[PDB]
Amino acid sequence: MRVLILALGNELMKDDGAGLKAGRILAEKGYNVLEVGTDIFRLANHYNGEERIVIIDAILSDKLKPGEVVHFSGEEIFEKLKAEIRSAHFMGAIDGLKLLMALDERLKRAEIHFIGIVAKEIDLGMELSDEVKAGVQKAVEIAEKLAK
Repeated sequence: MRVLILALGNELMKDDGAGLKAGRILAEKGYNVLEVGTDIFRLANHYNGEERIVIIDAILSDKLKPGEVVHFSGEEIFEKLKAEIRSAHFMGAIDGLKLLMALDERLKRAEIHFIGIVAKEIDLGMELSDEVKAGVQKAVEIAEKLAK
């Protein structure tokens, strides 16, 4: 089992960089992390047949409070993103991810996991809010479990 972590988000929009910060922590810990940001086609050059993909992103929700973390996998991800969860970022990646899957059967069949970190302040700035720092920590914990 080889796991690839995809970190999504925009670091210049405060909590919208939560995914990237979690990714950087995982990268420092030795994990295979691709910083996608807002461009899924970065994956074309990076993917190496990994059987599990763990996507980490900043999200907006109203059922949940800031700093909260969600974790979905498989078909469940797309059912959730319909109503409950909002990540502009993964949404911006879906079409490109679909194309890359059409071009690589390993990617198409890979196990997909989504970790969403509920943002509080998605305004201009490079620092995370205190509530989302806590969220980054738990997102990192979930991802380490998925990456055995």
